[PDB]
Amino acid sequence: MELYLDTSDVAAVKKLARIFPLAGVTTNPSIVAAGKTPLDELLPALHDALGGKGRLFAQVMATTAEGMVEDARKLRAIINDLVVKVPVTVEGLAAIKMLKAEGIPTLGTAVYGAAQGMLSALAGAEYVAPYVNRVDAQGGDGIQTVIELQQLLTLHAPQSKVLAASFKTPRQALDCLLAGCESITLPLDVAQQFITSPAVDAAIVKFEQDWQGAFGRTSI
Amino acid sequence: MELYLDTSDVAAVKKLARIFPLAGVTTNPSIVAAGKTPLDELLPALHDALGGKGRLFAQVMATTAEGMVEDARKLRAIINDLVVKVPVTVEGLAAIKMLKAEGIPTLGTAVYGAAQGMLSALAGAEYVAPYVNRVDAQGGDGIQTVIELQQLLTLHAPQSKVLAASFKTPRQALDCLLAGCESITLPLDVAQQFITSPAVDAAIVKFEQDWQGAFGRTSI
Amino acid sequence: MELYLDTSDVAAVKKLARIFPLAGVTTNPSIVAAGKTPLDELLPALHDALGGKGRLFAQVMATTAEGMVEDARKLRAIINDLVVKVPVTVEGLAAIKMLKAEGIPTLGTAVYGAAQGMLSALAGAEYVAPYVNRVDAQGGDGIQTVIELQQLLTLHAPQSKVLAASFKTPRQALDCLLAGCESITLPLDVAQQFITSPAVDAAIVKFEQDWQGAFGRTSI
Amino acid sequence: MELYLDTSDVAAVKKLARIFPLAGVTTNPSIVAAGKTPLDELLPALHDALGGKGRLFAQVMATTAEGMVEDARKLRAIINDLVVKVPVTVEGLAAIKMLKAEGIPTLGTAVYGAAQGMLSALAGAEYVAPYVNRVDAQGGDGIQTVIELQQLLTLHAPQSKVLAASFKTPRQALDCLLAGCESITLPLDVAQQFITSPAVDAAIVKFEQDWQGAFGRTSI
Amino acid sequence: MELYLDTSDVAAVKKLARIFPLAGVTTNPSIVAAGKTPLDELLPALHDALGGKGRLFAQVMATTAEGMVEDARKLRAIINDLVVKVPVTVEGLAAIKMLKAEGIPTLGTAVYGAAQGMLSALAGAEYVAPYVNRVDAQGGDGIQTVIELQQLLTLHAPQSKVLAASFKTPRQALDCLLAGCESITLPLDVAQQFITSPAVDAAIVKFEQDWQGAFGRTSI
Amino acid sequence: MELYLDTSDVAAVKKLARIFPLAGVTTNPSIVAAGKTPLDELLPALHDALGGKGRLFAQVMATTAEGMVEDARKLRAIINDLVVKVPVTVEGLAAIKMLKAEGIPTLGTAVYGAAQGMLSALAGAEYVAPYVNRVDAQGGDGIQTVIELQQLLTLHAPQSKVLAASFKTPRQALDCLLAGCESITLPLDVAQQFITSPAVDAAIVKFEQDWQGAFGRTSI
Amino acid sequence: MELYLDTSDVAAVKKLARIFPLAGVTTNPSIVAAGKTPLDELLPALHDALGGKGRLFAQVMATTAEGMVEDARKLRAIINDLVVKVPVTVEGLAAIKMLKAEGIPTLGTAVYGAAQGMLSALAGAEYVAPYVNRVDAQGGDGIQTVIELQQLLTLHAPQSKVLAASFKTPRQALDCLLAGCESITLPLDVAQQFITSPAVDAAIVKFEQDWQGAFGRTSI
Amino acid sequence: MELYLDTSDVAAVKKLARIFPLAGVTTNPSIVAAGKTPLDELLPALHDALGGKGRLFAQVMATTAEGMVEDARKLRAIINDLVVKVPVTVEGLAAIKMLKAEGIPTLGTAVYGAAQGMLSALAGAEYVAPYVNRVDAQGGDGIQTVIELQQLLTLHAPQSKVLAASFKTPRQALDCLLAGCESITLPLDVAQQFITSPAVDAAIVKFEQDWQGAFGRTSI
Amino acid sequence: MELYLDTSDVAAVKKLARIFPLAGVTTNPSIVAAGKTPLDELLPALHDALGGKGRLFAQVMATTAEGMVEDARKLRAIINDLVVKVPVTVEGLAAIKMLKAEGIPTLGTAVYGAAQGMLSALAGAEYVAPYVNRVDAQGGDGIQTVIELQQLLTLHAPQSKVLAASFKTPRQALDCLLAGCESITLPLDVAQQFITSPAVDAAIVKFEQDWQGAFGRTSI
Repeated sequence: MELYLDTSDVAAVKKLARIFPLAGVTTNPSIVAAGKTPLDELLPALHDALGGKGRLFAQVMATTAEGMVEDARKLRAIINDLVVKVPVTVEGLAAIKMLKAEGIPTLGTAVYGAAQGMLSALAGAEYVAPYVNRVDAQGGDGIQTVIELQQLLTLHAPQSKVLAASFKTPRQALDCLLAGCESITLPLDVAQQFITSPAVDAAIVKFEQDWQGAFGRTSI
Repeated sequence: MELYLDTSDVAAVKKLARIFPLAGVTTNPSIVAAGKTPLDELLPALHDALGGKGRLFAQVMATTAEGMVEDARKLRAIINDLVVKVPVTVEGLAAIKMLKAEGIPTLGTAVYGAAQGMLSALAGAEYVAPYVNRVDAQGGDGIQTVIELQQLLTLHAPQSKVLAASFKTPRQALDCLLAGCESITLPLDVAQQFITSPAVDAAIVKFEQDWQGAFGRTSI
Repeated sequence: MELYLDTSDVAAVKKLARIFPLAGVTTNPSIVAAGKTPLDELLPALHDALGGKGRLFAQVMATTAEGMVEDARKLRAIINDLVVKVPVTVEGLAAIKMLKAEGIPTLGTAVYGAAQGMLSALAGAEYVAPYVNRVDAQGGDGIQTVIELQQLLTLHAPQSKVLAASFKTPRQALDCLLAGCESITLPLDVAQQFITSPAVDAAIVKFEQDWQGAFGRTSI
Repeated sequence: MELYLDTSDVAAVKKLARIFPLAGVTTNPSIVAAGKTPLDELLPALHDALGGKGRLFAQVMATTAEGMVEDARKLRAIINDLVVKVPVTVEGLAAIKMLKAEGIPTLGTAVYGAAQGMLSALAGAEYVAPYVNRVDAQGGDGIQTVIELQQLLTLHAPQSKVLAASFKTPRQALDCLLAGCESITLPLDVAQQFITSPAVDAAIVKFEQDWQGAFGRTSI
Repeated sequence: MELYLDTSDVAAVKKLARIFPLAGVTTNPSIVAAGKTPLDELLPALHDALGGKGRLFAQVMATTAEGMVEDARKLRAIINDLVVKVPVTVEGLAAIKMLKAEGIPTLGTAVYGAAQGMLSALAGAEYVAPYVNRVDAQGGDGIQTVIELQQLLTLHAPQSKVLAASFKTPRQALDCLLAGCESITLPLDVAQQFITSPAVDAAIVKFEQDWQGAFGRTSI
Repeated sequence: MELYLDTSDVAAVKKLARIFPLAGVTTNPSIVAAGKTPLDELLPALHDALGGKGRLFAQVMATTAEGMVEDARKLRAIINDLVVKVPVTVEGLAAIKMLKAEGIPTLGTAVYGAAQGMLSALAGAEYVAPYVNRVDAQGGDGIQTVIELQQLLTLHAPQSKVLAASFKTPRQALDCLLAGCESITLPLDVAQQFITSPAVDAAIVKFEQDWQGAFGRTSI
Repeated sequence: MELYLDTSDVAAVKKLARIFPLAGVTTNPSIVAAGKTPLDELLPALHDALGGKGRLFAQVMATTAEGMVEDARKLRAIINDLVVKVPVTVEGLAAIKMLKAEGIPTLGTAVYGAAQGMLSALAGAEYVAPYVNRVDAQGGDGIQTVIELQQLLTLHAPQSKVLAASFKTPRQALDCLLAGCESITLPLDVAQQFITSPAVDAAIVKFEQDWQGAFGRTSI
Repeated sequence: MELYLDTSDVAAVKKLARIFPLAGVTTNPSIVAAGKTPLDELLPALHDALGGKGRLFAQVMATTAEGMVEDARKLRAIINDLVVKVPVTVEGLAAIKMLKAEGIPTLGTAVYGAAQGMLSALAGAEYVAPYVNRVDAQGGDGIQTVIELQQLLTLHAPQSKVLAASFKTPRQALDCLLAGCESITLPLDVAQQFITSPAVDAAIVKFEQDWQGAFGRTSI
Repeated sequence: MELYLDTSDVAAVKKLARIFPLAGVTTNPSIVAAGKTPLDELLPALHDALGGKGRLFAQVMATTAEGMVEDARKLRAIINDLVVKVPVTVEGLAAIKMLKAEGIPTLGTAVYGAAQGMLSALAGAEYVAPYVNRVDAQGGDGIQTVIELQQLLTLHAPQSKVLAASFKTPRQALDCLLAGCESITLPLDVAQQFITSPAVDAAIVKFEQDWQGAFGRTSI
């Protein structure tokens, strides 16, 4: 399993990198924009925050296949372990094919349907990123879309992975993991919710009280 | 997965060949008739449009097995590596057996039922093409027919593939791919609908807006 | 059950009114445009084609609730038995509420999700029209959307009906009827596919041959 | 439940009328042709064979709606209370509407699909007859068609009944009855198989043997 | 619910009549033979064993419908609350119809299939008795047969009841009751197994021990 | 259906009251705090924003039952149509009983499990509010919790309603509505997402373009 | 997959051997009798009709195990590639064991239950032939029996194959193939129904018309 | 598959050993008692009845582990291929561990629940024998118990087999075999029922009559 | 499978170690407290009670990652084959990573949700212990949490095992084992319930009696 954070918050990555077993960080244009730091600075900072390891993802902005290939080269020049995110559009599919021929790894992003996602894998994308919450938000069934996508890759493009993205609640991310997605990228709030629990905290308090009751101390 | 277009539109094939990872082009008599170009012109033009590679399919017209074998030879003389489509009828089954012995690859076409389709595979067809929408349109269940056919081939003729055909909506094609079909042929309209999305377009607009807001341009 | 045709083709309505038990005709802005005939001419012509009876639907064009109410009154002034189609948007929902207060019947249209649909019913729409094929075409599950919508209306707004729309194959329409939709509108092509079948034609030919064999005529 | 025989064999009807609780007899053109007896003789002979009661069904032969209406009149003159079978075609639907207005009961016959069958009920048919075995024989799913049709009638035309027809095995007829069909018509062979059983015969032999062993006779 | 014992053991009936809420006793020719007491003696003895109440069942032995009607009259003359068991055969169905006309209540017995059973209800039988264990014993699915039969009566003959019979294990009888059978007849061994339990006995022993431990007595 | 907003944002309620068919507004202590307006001002302001109608909900703050009853009376006096939210704790249940006897309507809030929810209804609560997203966020299954709660109320307290609350995505709210919840309260973000759609927006654009094409204007 | 015909009709075998990929022909005592030709003439004639190849099956007639072994040797002396059908009875199972020891291949026939079938496989039969339609006809569920039998062989005797037999409709045979039977024997009527379809015929007519329309001939 | 008889009836074993492919015979204390022959005579007699081969099972009688080990050694010395049945109790589990360490094969018997059964396998038992009918008879679900036991062994102790025991009807035994049990022991009555059938008998009669009809004899 | 006891009751462990095939003993702070014996004395006593073998588990008490590492080393210093239980919190996950690097085996404890559990495995924990009954007791679904966890480990962290913990009834433990947990820890009461049964006791009593009746003794 590859666990990613979906963020441009370098300090938060550093903090969480000692907690979670992170595979790296994913970005998208909005996430990059929120942090107000250009990629030529952000990407090496994230690399450092991870402990000088991990895989980064960053997205092309161009609207032609040729322009997207140019963007991909620029991104790959910034840092070594970098997968290029390409929106799965007409021009984006064409770009994914060209990038396959050139040996630049890609992720098919902005996926709102299973067939669209499968096409990006067949075209050469190593990862396919459905926008789970966006599908939920717009009156669809994001988890069903993930289940279908994962089925398509398993059947038809088994070397490609689902990288599930776009979460507002832990349950969405859990459901993606149960569907078999081999990679996932979490926003910071959902990531933290996985490891915050009133039930767990209460269990620990009770253990401490019992221990103190028996031994007159809270330590071994 | 082998992804085909179901078309005689040479210019459309050239355009989409740089977008999709195409395995080739399928034709049938109505499709060839629509484009008004005879096979001896059309098939080389398709081969060219694909980039001088790919797998073409064309259908016999004769009604006797011996006639169908003669047609198969004529078609193979036009395209030496073409796969010959044979309707799965009494004489069509007889022809498929003869063509197996002769070493000419076949597809069993005009399949409206699973058992009919299985029989064509057992006779030697490398592909079996159910007419999904035609079964749907005539008050049956095209997807159920495909599921059954796929089950039969998996159980009883695993060297043969389903090449699902006849589509009016992306959902039909998606369902066939979910059912495990190892090949599919799409009409131009359905193919384009897979990679056309208001939701995807809006996501990209938003990414551009957010990028511009931060950095004053929509280029990397 | 209310069976509608989804068309501006007056002659085809007259032809099919004899065959189907039609409740009326639905239109939308594209359908009206395709027919080239403005509503003040079209709607009376449809009324006549139906045999001077039936229910007609036509859609507002304005983008503000006030403007939509003005359109509704205009539309109602053309034709007595007219239900006004209102797009289920922010301003559309506002208009549906106002039209309920005024006692003008409405249909909530351009529905791509069940919750959106249900909201239009709660706001006062007598009908809710999911765009089945458009949901299918954009990588969703139009039939699942219809099942959900119908469930919501049955549970929460049982005085409102689904009027299923947007079809490319009989199977979609069949699946909507099986889901319990109490009204449906068919394009001409799908409507005619319901009632023309090679299997049925062949059965009737066989009957005629057997009758001729025994009695030496094909008539009673 | 209304149980019919599907036959032109007058002597067989008389025999089975004392065994089964028959509601009447259905015919179709092939069945009438098989017995070589014209309708004006056959239908009164059937009515007699049933005990001068019961409901008879016979099919029109004309191909225009007006012709079918004329046939219906002719059939009703032979048997005043007969139910007229009309193939569910374009002209057949038109005829069913006309016959509804005239007050002549109809059955919509030659139904190979659920939606086709539903349309006949909505047009006025009191019964709808799917051809179960014919759908089975042609690579479909007859029982699934019946289940769908029954669902449609229950939802959308509950005053109309399914009269399931066309059987090669008791299992098909059983499945139709389990599906909720409120009427059925059996060929003689299937009907007799329901009430013929090696297991039942052996049970009775054993009862007789046991009785004789104790009491020295096989009479009460 | 009507709970019957399937026996000719008068003393056992008396014993169990104060334990179970019995509706009566069923017999068949083998059961009668085992007890070596003719019906003219057995039936009044059973009536007495029940406490001078309850419903009895006894089976005809004749092989013609006319003979079965004669037997039925003889049986009804023996005792008032008597339902006549008729094997569901060709002649048995004919007899059931005649007995309906004459107002003598019947049960359709020796039922090994759902359709056969349903026919006996339609013919007039108030009860239908499938031979559950016999169907199981001969490589069928007795419980499935009961489920199907109960479905047929519920749908098609709701005034008739299933009287489930022929048991070797409580689980069979339980499964019949869960399927909705409104009457059942138990052999003595299975009846007793329902109310014999090592777990129950152990629970009671433990209650007694606890009580003695607290109060020094085993009584209130 | 009763549709609430879950907010203290008076201006936002005023805006959305003309869009949605609101039953009223729910508050909780955090939501009230975020607005920084005390209830004795907020509740009349919300009443007015709704159009001087609707039902408001507010939560007690005391931790003893007697304290909670005092809170209840105080809240009721601020505005007529006011249902008192009581946390389903030990003291909360005691307070709900007391409030039933006084005839003050209550809602049992802070529900994280079905049995807890049911108990509040049995004690007299008219509504029970599961915290769907909170259950999801802490590693449980919020929707399953709602399904079970709804089942318990339908079986055991059918006079009580589920008022589903706590949402981060439209899909959660939809799933609650599908589960049968007869009331729901939405945060502003989720409410707005129900009626925001790129697909709907694009549909309306296309209509406008088609209309303009035919008629030379975008109005009727 | 092994596809057999179940027939004694030599000319029909020769005709169909050209069309189907036949593994051989099965016979039973009734089939042989119907053809009027004794086995010592029939079996060589079938061999020739198949093209001097294929596997033949014929059934013993004796009622003792010793007699069945004598029949098997006689049958094997007629034809080299011959599998001896043995009824799965007490003496049949004894014979199957003896024939295994002698190295004569067997098929366990007249199977009406899964356990009975499995026993024949365990005793040494290479094939087990359930009588699908006979189970259906006598009020059972022949397909359920086949599913169970196939499960038993897969689990407990995987070297043995189901050879599904006894068919009145294509659907039964289809369902057996879907259940995973690795061999099947078809009567002539059902075999031919698989490969003749009004829908298929109509498709090929349309192709021919469209081709003629464009190219002014119906040939390539 | 290992097929056992559950009996002490030597003559019956001799008879059935030539019919069924037996793996051997199981005994228990009650079955041994019923035969009134001590094990030191019975076990060699059974060995001979099987043909001087096969695997025998016999149960310890001691109630301490040490006692049970002594019983085990004694049983093993009577006959080579002997598996020792040990009741899965507190002392039985202890004995099973000890017998594993000594290399004496065991079966864990008197199993009435899946977890109990699993524990015996983990302790070293090669077989685990659930008492299917006893669980059924005491108001539980024997087949479900077997399904769960089989699941536990497959997951957690795959070297161990279920040896399903305790049967009153063929259906119980069939259901165990369908659940995957790799061994089974049948009482004589149930064993015989597997291979007794009125339907099979009637099939063979009909064959004989048809053969006689054509050929003037009942032999080949 | 690894079977543990969840206890600090040294004498009970010694007693049960000869009955069950134990892998060792688990403790937690409450269980240790309950025994009133410090770890430095308890853990060697438990080692001895197991027979000087097996694996022990004990929990850290510190709240920082650095403190938890210090505790881990302290615990390893007491007992050789000891796995350190670490609560799956923020600091716990950090500690699990550190302990993985150092090669000290860990178990991720206090797991109330599947994703939380999976994270601990990904961080390096060899075992993950969901608190089954604690989840059940707080209104969740402990078994569903275990099913989800086991799926997550199987898919995403197959080297890690579920060690199911926290039981009030055998059914919970059984359900965890059915879910495929590869290790489990039982409290004493549940462990003993698995292997004590009135039904089993009664069976053995009846065996003894039958044996007595035949052989005039209860022993082999």
